[PDB]
Amino acid sequence: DKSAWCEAKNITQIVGHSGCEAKSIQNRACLGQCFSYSVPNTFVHCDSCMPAQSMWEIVTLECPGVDKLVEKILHCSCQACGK
Amino acid sequence: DKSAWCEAKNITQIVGHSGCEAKSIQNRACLGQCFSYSVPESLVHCDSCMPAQSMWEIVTLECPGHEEVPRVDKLVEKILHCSCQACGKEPSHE
Ligand SMILES: *[C@@H]1O[C@H](CO)[C@@H](O)[C@H](O)[C@H]1NC(C)=O
Ligand SMILES: *[C@@H]1O[C@H](CO)[C@@H](O)[C@H](O)[C@H]1NC(C)=O
Repeated sequence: DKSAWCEAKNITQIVGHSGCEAKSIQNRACLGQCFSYSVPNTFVHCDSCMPAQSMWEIVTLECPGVDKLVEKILHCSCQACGK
Repeated sequence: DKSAWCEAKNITQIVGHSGCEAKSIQNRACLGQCFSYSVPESLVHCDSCMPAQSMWEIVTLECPGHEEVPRVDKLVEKILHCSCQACGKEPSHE
């Protein structure tokens, strides 16, 4: 047997990067191994590990002491590679 | 075990057409678990197990049915090799 796994991995991202001072925040990244298969015909399925739940959060930078929008990934799951 | 794998599996498919005699051929199907990952949208990395090399082959069926159109041709895709590749890339591989 082989199982499909998709997980939200803890990361630190650094927003940067304009003429202001960068900040580090805690986030998640999706990482996984979903099933895909391709069966031939005569004249097909793709899943990938992507955000299942996320939210937008504002991060304010000091210059040197602007706002930046960041995506907070909460959960991940195997979904159709379509969109 | 924590590795991405893409398997070209031997199959037998059956090619047919009404009023004709079916044929079985040997083909391969791709099956796998490629890595995908997403960072916070911008850098999406999507791989899937898809044909790396394929070809079109004609298969002729006999239709002992009929004197005009005693036989018929069908086009089939032969999958030769499979591999983890960037998603959305077209299956057909030549
Ligand atoms: C990962 O970070 C999240 C912050 O949302 C925290 O709740 C969780 O305890 C952490 N777990 C691990 C394994 O890093
Ligand atoms: C499976 O059939 C394919 C036909 O493309 C052939 O290349 C391969 O040698 C065969 N392998 C086995 C184990 O029968």
